[PDB]
Amino acid sequence: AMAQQIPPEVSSQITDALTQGLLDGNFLSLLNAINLEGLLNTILDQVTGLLNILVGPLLGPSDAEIKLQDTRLLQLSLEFSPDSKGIDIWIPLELSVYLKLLILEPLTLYVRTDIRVQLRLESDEDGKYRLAFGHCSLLPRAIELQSGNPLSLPVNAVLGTIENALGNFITEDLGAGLCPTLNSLVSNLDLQLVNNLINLILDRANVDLSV
Repeated sequence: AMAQQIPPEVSSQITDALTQGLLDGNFLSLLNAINLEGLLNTILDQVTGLLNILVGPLLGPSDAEIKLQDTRLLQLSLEFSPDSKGIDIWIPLELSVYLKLLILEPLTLYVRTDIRVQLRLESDEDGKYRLAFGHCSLLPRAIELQSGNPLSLPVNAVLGTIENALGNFITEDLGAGLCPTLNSLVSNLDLQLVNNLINLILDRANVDLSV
């Protein structure tokens, strides 16, 4: 957002309400319930045929499990969509994922993703303007290693793979389990907030557009 930015006042109440929906609802609970098998399975798929299984004498049993550890949510934000006639709602999350290997040291990963859903501008039955939920992509901004020694075999296969997998799981998996919830909260918040975004977009369009 280099052309125009959102007023902290208006953004503060949409983030309030949007986060409130996260709080009041069960946003983090979705994650906790999210099919983590995909990650686990993905990570196992990648880590095998990569390091110790690919170039490693005496292959071991590829047993493992995956767990969510520390799921939390930060303070939301909004931006104007890149001329797409809408606004980007950024829901930032801070999750921590724990993978459990049989005999290998279990590592913990930290992921900080900033969801980006777009509320477009459209006109409803009364010819009035409303917020049109058009886009809901989760954007994995951060994936940091919580535990794991780099002073060993090439990141123990548990780095690039983790980010590969997590960067997928946010967008693919989380944007699957969390998308309906977001399209609920944004569609359940304040009408004033709705209009505040609308009037904003119309303003950033051209004050009101065709006055």
